[PDB]
Amino acid sequence: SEDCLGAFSRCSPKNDKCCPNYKCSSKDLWCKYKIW
Repeated sequence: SEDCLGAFSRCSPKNDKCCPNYKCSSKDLWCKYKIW
């Protein structure tokens, strides 16, 4: 059982705790969708 964060959710660059396939930018300090 886990609870991840969605998109544009509050998060930090060091403690980035957002769902997978995402990214935490320090710019806005939120979650963003990223694909490699």
